[PDB]
Amino acid sequence: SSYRRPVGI
Amino acid sequence: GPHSLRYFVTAVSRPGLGEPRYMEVGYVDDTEFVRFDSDAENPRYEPRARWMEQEGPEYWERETQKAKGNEQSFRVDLRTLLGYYNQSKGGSHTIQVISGCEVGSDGRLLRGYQQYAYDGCDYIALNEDLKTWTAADMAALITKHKWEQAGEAERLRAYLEGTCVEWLRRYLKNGNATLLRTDSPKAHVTHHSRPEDKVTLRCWALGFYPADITLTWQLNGEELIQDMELVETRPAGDGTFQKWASVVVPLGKEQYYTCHVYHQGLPEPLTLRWE
Amino acid sequence: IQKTPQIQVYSRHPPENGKPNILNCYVTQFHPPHIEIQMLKNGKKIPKVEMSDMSFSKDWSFYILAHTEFTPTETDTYACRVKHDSMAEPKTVYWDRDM
Repeated sequence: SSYRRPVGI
Repeated sequence: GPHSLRYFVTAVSRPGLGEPRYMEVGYVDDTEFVRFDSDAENPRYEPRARWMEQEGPEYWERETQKAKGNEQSFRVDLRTLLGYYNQSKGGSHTIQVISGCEVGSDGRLLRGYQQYAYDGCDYIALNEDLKTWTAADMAALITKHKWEQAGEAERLRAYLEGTCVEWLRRYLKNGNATLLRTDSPKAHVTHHSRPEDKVTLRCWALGFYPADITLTWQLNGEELIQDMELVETRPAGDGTFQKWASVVVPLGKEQYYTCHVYHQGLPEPLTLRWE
Repeated sequence: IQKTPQIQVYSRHPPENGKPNILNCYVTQFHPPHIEIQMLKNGKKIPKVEMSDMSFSKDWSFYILAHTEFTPTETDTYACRVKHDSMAEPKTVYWDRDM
C-alpha cells in the first residue's frame, strides 16, 4: 500500500 | 533472497486538453502488481497480477480513495511548481515519484527511498539516513524547508520501516510462488557476411525471464571484451525477454569462438558455437 | 531537459517467410511521456498497432512497446516511426531480420 504525502511541494 | 516494494507515480499537466493525468504503478520485486490511471472513468485501483485478486473489495476501495486523494494533491503540486520556476500555465509538465523499500531475507528494511523529479530531472530525494533531504536546485530548497518544518522525513521513515515493510510481507505471501518463476534462455548462433574475409557470429538468447542476463564471446578461452556488439535486453511481448551479442571474426576461424550465456534459470551456464 | 527516444524493431519469434508472427517496436529513454509511434509496411502506416501501457525507469525516462501482427516475406519492408518533441524530425528505424 502506497504512502500518501500530506504536505505539498 | 531480498525483496522490494516500489510505487512509480506520474502526474502530467495537460492545459486545455483536460485535468492532469495521475498514474500510479506498484511493483513487487521488479514486477508490476497494481496500477491506477486517472484517465479511465470511474478510475479504480486495479490488480495487475492474478495473485492480487486474493485481496478483496475493501482493499481496492481504500486504495482507489487514496489514489484519487493523491491525484488532487498532485494537481496542486503542479501549480506550485509553475510559481517556483516562473513557468506559464500553458505548457505540459511532469512530476514523478519513486517511493519504496528494500528488505532482506529476514524481512527487515535494508533501504528506503522517496525520490521526486520534475520534467524528468531530479528535484528532491530523501537521504539514506531517512532523516535529511537532497534538493537538486533552488526551487527544491523551498520544498526542503517546508518539508523539514512539517516533519515529512519522520513520516516517511515510519512508513518505510513499518507500513511499507509489512505490506511487502503480505503481498509476497500471495505472490511469492508466482514471483519465483524463472524461464531459462534458449540460445543459438547465427552466421552473417562481412566485407572481404570477415564474418559475424551472433549469439541469441530467447524466451527467458527474468530479464537479467549476460552473454559473452570467448576466443579459445579468453573474453572478447574490446568490441562485441549487443542489443539492450528487450521484451518479446509475451512476458519473456531477448538479447543478442555478436563478434566479427576471420572467415575460416568460426570454430575458434564460443558464446556463453549466464542466467538464474540455468542449472549451469550454456556454451555454444556456430553449427 | 528532454530525453531522446531509443528504438528497437524486432520480431517476437525468429522470422520465417510465410509464418504469422508479431513485430515489436520498443521505445525507451524518452521524456516527456507524450510520444507518437507508427509502424510501417513498405512505406505505408499499418492500421492495427497495439501499445503497451506506459511505464518509466529509475532514470525517469519512459518506455513503451508497440506491436502488430505480421507475416514476413522475402521482400516486404517494415519500419517503426516515432515522433517526439526531443527530435526536430520523426525517427524511422527499419526491421532487420538478423537483428
